[PDB]
Amino acid sequence: LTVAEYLAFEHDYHVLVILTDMTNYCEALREIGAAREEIPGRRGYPGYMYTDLATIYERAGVVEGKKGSVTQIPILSMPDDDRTHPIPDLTGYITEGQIQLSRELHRKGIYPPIDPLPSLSRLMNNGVGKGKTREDHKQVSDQLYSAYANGVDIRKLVAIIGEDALTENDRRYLQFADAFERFFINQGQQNRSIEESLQIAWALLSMLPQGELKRISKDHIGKYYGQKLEEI
Amino acid sequence: MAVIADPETAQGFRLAGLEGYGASSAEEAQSLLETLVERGGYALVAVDEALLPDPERAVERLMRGRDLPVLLPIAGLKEAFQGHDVEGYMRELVRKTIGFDIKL
Amino acid sequence: PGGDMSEPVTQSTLRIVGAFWRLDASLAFRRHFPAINWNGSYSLFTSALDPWYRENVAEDYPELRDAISELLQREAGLQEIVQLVGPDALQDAERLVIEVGRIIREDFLQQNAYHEVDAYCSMKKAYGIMKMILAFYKEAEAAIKRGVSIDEILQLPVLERIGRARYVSEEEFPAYFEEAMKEIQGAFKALA
Amino acid sequence: PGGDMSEPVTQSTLRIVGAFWRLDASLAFRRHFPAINWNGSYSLFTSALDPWYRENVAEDYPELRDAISELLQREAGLQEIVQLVGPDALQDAERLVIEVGRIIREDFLQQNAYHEVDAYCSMKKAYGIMKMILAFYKEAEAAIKRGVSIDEILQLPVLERIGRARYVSEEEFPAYFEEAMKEIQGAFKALA
Amino acid sequence: VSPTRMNLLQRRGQLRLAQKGVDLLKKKRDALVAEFFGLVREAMEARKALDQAAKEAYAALLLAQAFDGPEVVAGAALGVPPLEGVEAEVENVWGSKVPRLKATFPDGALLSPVGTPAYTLEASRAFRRYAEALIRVANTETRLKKIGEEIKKTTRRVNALEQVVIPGIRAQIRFIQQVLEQREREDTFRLKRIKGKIEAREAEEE
Repeated sequence: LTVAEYLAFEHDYHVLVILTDMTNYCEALREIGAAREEIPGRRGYPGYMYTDLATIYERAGVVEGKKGSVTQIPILSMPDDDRTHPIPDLTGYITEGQIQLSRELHRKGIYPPIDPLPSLSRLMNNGVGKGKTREDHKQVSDQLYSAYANGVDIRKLVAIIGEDALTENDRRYLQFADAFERFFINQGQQNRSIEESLQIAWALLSMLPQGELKRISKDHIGKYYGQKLEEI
Repeated sequence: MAVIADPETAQGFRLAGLEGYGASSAEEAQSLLETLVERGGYALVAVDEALLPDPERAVERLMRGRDLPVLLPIAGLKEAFQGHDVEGYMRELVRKTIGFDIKL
Repeated sequence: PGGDMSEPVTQSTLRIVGAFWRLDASLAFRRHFPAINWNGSYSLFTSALDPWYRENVAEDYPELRDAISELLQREAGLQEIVQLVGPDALQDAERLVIEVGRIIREDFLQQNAYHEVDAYCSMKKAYGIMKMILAFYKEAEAAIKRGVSIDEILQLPVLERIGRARYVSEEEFPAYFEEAMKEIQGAFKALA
Repeated sequence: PGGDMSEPVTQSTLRIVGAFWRLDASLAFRRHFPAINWNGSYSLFTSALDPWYRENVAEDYPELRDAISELLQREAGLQEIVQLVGPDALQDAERLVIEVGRIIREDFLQQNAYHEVDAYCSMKKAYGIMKMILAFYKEAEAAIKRGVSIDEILQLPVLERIGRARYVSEEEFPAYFEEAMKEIQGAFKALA
Repeated sequence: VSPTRMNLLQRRGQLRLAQKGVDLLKKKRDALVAEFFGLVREAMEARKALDQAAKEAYAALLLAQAFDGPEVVAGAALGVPPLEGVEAEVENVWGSKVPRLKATFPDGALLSPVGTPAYTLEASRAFRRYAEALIRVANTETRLKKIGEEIKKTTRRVNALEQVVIPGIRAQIRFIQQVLEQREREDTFRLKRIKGKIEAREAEEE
């Protein structure tokens, strides 16, 4: 982060910092703290772990009057997939959202196995739209989240009452969820442009009727709706 | 005890001591079964597949607490002489009951 | 303590080791040796070792290994159905993958540590065994869509030929493998 | 502290006492007294006291006590199924075991320390109550074995007689016990 | 829930009970599936018998209505009262009640069976055999559907136990274990401080 700050705020670089495993850092911190007879915290981690993590995470940002930037993507492995574990819990209290990988999606052979339902970017609303990526970005993202959540909870309902009792809309949302997981989330090693990703998102949304897209205004539906997923 | 079917066979049921209706279309069959179910006292009601694939799905709103009247789909008159697949019927009944639709 | 992997020692070990060979007592109870649970086991070295395999045993080998792993996964995906209903209630496509999973287990995965020739297996002999198994599976999958039912396929002598591939010596294996490939090709052509 | 029986004092006492009478908060909440946790309680003096019981109470008293203990163990075993599928999903024999266990708990194990009569119980009165309960259970099992519905066995007035046998004075108890035994025989004679 | 060692043991016992309940429910499901697969063969045999009866009834009806005037056969049928020929008695299947149709076959109660048509009386027996096949198929099929719904309920219970109950109990067990380990660590800290104070007093002023 010292190198990143130097580059960004003395040479106008846009720096992306990737911290490969903060879990290992927290174990090292627990070692160092417990070596000094300190009162342990929630699971033996030092009580000042929040402050120590903050002194790392808070160094990212943008400064008024300067062109550079520092962006951080910490990566941590949640022990036993418990998010209430002190490491992810304290990280979440400091960072501006989180991206959570899904073991179920990984089990189904999807890469990268990102689960959008528990994921969130707090600063997303101020960084998308006209003049930044393109106008319909926010509405498309909201509609994707709504439709995928509906597909997921309909899928959960299916396990109880069976598939034969669902309406046409629930079946369509199941198809949308399956296609979404297979094509939007599952992308392998492809380097997709934002325009390509929006194209795929709109193709997935076209599997739903126009009247189902409550999030999206009719102008963007007129502009972009009606593209077939059959195109590669 | 009732069986609803085409009039040429509705005579045989009352010829056997039972009672039967002559029906010509699916809407007539649905009206007949609601107009039979609203009143109790009938042990069995039968409708063929020709004008009703699912007799229970036509009156489930009334049988769900008082399912004493038994319902059964029967073969059509042409399909009676020419026969019909019971393996397919077995698999669809498996789909309705256990749901796997996987058997041999 | 009681096989509970959640122990901090096991979590610390699995974070740094590149492979995990899950030894299972249930498999040993069924007399499946080595009792290595292929469902829970993993290896992080496959991608790095792939060029060595392509250079040294076969350029096809990684694809065959992935195909065998996929067949094992498909067999594992049918366990709850086979638990609920007998294997005879399965469709011919599902019965085929069940029988091929049985073949894979009992003729490739199982290995007799006390046998005079089966205690050791080279990479090429294993590759030939997977070749035979996958060729048989493909031929049987074609025969199924040719209207051939499962139980004539299960009676073919190629079953016993593949079952005996483990116990043939290393220097005699190439001839046995080519003969087996030829007769697996032949046995399904003559089948009705 | 906090009702935690794993605390050092309780565990230390557990290692030296001959009898352990564990009290249960759940029983005390529902005003079931003396609120002894039967599952968690034990006594190491039972075998050494048997000759005295035979000489002073009855020759078959240990057998009756063991029968009551076995019935309670069977009820405890069936309660695991009951909490899973409900009491109405059991068969008639298991439901009879459940109801007899309830009878034992409410009419034998329960004792009101502030009642003018139930505060003290003699050994012979307890023996008579146990004998009545066991005779009723044997007659009920015989009747159930020949198709008699359990739902009408529970409605017999002799059930209430056994339930209220607790509040019978010591000198009036033998006549009550004789009448209750006669009624136990007669009521199950009447049920076909 | 208050984290205590006794409570932790209680939760672990509950987890064991839930696992045993899952196993017991799976065995019950296996028994139900065996019964269902026997009953499906019985149902297919009943359905084939119904097909045969339908053929033998309507073939006779077609011939009789052509050899003899439809009005005569209609009047002969109208002379027979539409009586209540069958009774519904609830048979018990795996703790549930299903009605079994018991046909009285009230041949003596069918007043005025005499008729001028030559083959109507045989058609009467043929159509009564048809009704008997109907009641047989209905009797088998109601039991089949009830067994199917019992299997559905058992699978629902198994899924609920495996997805909602057991993971929840496991999470509570983990939480209680974490709290107990926290308390152990605090006790160790306190004991270390006490030992330090004892050593300080002894080594500085005895």
